[PDB]
Amino acid sequence: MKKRAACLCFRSEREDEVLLVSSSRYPDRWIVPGGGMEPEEEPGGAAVREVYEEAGVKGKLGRLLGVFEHRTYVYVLTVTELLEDWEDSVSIGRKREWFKVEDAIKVLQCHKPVHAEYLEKLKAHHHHHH
Repeated sequence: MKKRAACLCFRSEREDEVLLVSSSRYPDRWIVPGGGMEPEEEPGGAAVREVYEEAGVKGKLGRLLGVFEHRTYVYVLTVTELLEDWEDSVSIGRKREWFKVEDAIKVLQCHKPVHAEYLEKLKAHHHHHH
């Protein structure tokens, strides 16, 4: 399996607002930040690196939301700092933006239904306080 990490970055512990970034292939579309993992890389470390590179995010890594299946480990993270200029903003003009979870689901549904699925699972888990 080709392994990937993805990360739901929240503005606070409320987990009501999530940071999406623009797609590198489709620059006007939104996606959940993440990427491919190196050999034997811990998915958690990869998530932290990816949000730093793609979204200019520093924060506190939280729980593994789940493993989705090429095979993606999806973590949550509480943002503590947003850098003004970051690697992908400089290199490819990648954008980032805060969305309410439901809005996020809406913009992801059409072309990134799998990413929307991450937030649907988040919602289901919220309902049961875990």
